[PDB]
This record gives sequence, C-alpha cells and structure tokens, in this order.
Amino acid sequence: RFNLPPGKSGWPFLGETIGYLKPYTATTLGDFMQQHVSKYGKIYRSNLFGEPTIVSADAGLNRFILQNEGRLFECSYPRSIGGILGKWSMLVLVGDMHRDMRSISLNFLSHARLRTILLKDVERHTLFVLDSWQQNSIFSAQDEAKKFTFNLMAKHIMSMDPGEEETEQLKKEYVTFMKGVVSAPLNLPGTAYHKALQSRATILKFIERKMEERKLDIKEEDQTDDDLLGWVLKHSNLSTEQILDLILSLLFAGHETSSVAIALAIFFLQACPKAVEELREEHLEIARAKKELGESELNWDDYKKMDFTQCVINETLRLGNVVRFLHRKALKDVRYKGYDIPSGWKVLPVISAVHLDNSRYDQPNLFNPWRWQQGNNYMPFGGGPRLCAGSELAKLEMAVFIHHLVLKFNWELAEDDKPFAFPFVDFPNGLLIRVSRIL
Ligand code: HEM
Ligand SMILES: CC(C)(C)[C@H](O)/C(=C\c1ccc(Cl)cc1)n1cncn1
Ligand SMILES: [Cl-]
Ligand SMILES: [Cl-]
Repeated sequence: RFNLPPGKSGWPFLGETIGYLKPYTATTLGDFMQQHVSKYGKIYRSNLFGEPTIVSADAGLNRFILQNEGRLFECSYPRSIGGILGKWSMLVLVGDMHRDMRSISLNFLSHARLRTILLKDVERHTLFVLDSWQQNSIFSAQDEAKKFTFNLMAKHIMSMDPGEEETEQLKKEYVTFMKGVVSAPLNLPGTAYHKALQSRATILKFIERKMEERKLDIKEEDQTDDDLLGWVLKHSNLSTEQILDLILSLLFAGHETSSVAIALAIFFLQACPKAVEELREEHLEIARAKKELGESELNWDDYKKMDFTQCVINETLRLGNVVRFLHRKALKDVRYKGYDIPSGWKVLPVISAVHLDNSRYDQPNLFNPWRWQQGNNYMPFGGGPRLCAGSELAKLEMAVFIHHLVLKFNWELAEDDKPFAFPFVDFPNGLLIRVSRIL
C-alpha cells in the first residue's frame, strides 16, 4: 500500500464530484463556480477532468448543447471513467449500441410497467424501510433512502430480495465502487480508485453468477423475463460483456440519484412546515378514500391524486439540483454568443443554472412548492436525446416514499446547524435526522 504525500482528494479544482450531488464528499464545486462566473461571466474556459473545458452557466447555450447531441456535441466522460463503468456502459457510450441500450432501458422503465408492476413494489420497498425506523435515534436519511432505492432496483434487475444477506453485501460493494467516479483516477494500492476497481471485479463476478442461474431458468421454463437480467437474455442480442456492463450501470444509476432526491425532499420539508401540512392533508385524503373502499395497496389512481406532492417534487429537484452539470465534447467548432468552442474540447453544461435564474423564477433561492400551482426553464433530468430514462420511476419513488413518510413520522435535523446556503446543497454527513412516530 502506497503512502502518498498528502494533498487534495478527488478531481483537480472540484474535489470529489463528477457533476452530481454525492453525499459524504469533499467538494469545492460551489466556490469554483461562483468565483469563475463572477470573474469571467456565464461562459468561461478552464481545465477540468484533465482537458481544456468550456463551462456553461448559460441557459440558452445549455439548451443548444443538449438539443444538438450527435451533431455538434456528444456525451464524453474522462477516459478513466471507462475503467470504472466499463467499455459498454450506456452512460458513457455513443453510437448504435447506446441507442439499443437506451431502447432496452426505456422498455424496462416504461409508463406501462410503472402502472402495472413497479408501483406495487415501490410501496412494498418503501414500507420495508420505514417499518424498521426507530424514534429519537440519530440516523442518515441518505443511507435509508439508498436502502430503499437500491432494494427496489436490485429486485427488478436481478430478482434479489430486500434484507437478504446477498442484497446487503452487494449494496455495500456498490459504495466502494461508486466512490471511484469522484476519486482521483490513481490506480495504486490503497487509493479509493484502486478499491473501486476491485469492487468492480467483485460486482461483475456476482452478476455473471446470476446470469448463469438465469440462463438455466430460461431453459427450464422453456420446457422468466420478469427481471431485467432475464428480459435482456431473452429479448436482446447483447454479448455477455455488454449485459454485464448494462446491469452494473443501471443498478448504479437506479439508486444513486433518486436516493439523493429523497434526502433533499426530507431536508427542504423540515424547513417548510406549511408544505408538510399540505402534504399530510393530501395523503390523509388519499388514505381515507382507500379505507372507504377497503383497499390497502396504492394504485395508479392514487398516484394521480398526489397533486401537491408533484409540486414538492418539482421544487425539490429545481432547488436541490441533484445533477449540477453534464459531460459533453464538441464534435465541431461551434460559435455561440460570439464565443468559439473549439472542436474536441470538453463542454460542461451546468444544467442547474437555469433553475436558479431570477429571470426565470421569482425568488429562485427559496423553497416554494406553491410556485408550481402557478419544461423550458426546468431540466433536472436533462434534455434532448439522452433525457433520463428513469425520470418517471424517480418521481414515483419520491412520491410514494413521501406518502408513507408524512403519514407515519415527523422528523427533524440532528442539529439545527443546516441552513440552505445557495448555491449548492451538500450532505457531507449523509443528512442526519431523528424521527417521531405520529401514532
Ligand atoms: C432524481 C433522480 C434522477 C435524476 C436527477 C436523473 C438525472 C439524469 C440526467 C440529467 C440524465 C442525462 C444524462 C446526460 O445527458 O448525460 C439521465 C440519464 C439517464 N438516467 Fe437518470 N436520473 C434520475 C434517476 C434515474 C433512475 C431512478 C434511473 C433508472 C432506474 C435512471 C436512469 C437513467 C439512464 C439509463 C440514463 C441514460 C439515458 C441515455 O443515455 O439515453 N435515472 N438521468
Ligand atoms: C449523474 C448523471 C445523471 C449525469 C449520470 O447520467 C448518471 C449516472 C452516472 C454516474 C457516474 C458517472 Cl461517472 C456517469 C454516470 N445517472 C443517470 N441517472 C441516474 N444517474
Ligand atoms: Cl416562479
Ligand atoms: Cl449532511
């Protein structure tokens, strides 16, 4: 194990971030962005992730970039990220195989499947986590949200059941694996990146074992495409290596961001009692109607009643900005507002910028869910051809979690030392809270 001389952790300039809100990280993104925008304006150049880079806090340019994917710009992560996610990870791929994998993901996460299958299981996994919560006892809201979102995705990707020893161990392995993307890409014994590469090998071996079992399942039930692993084996022509990277990546994407989104909602709501009251009123009415009909499990009609919840969700994503920026590269010389973006340079559209623009939002730094009672100024899931394939599941997860959360608990920050300080919220300790049962 190398004893490297001390120094700043993570990527140069930004610290431990690759563009999204990651709990438990040491990040300087907020100060970097505010200082450069103040000094150079909304479109400036720097050197980030090892390359000359144009950073865009300009809403028009960000829209222009996302809409011109494949023609003027393309998704482009640092090459070191390929070692973590794999050569066939759709999150970093462009071209025909990305198109095929996006089509798989859109089928896996379709509206039809949300209504018929995923909604029932979202509630089950929500209650599984919430029923274990104890009162008056400090814990990480982010950790608990990640338990929920990971269990849900592990169930529907590989049929793994919540709380089973193998499911908890895989989740722990993902912690080490995912830290690799925000670490300095130093492949030396003892570094977070090296450990992340080891975790990748461990996870890939686990997934391939599950794949061998599913191949037997398919053969036996011939003489089973319920989970994504079975579906891809039967309905796609992906190679083993491509199946492995796809599962690895969807399980990553399927629980990293949605857990943070739920933690952000918990954070914003504890500071806005009026919103909690209106949520409780909304979800109490939903429960009353279901009791009046003798129903016990949520259905799609219940979800459609959650009008103010959707306002809370929209406002949580607008102000919390799970995704701060995306990774692009110019395919040609591009001119915008008189500036030249050279061919081959990295381009980082800071998509959170339009969300905090006081030209687009009255009091953009204020958590005001009622603004959505009265998108082009709203892009927490991106835009253009790579728009989040799991956006509707993410909102369903937040809404169902909030539904049971506000019916069952009050909550409070571990200490009253956490005010929302523009521009970016960080969760260096995983949002510690305490709950009290409503009874
Ligand atoms: C609050 C939760 C989430 C947020 C804020 C979010 C955000 C985003 C964004 C901004 C993109 C565009 C990336 C780019 O253009 O480079 C994206 C893509 C994607 N998201 Fe999410 N996401 C969330 C949840 C999820 C979930 C729960 C899943 C799956 C279970 C998922 C699956 C995907 C996939 C597969 C893509 C890539 C689509 C493609 O490359 O064509 N996301 N997401
Ligand atoms: C973070 C996103 C939204 C830009 C990205 O697209 C993603 C996962 C991802 C994480 C690390 C790396 Cl290095 C690359 C991709 N997610 C998309 N949906 C949920 N997460
Ligand atoms: Cl507004
Ligand atoms: Cl925190």
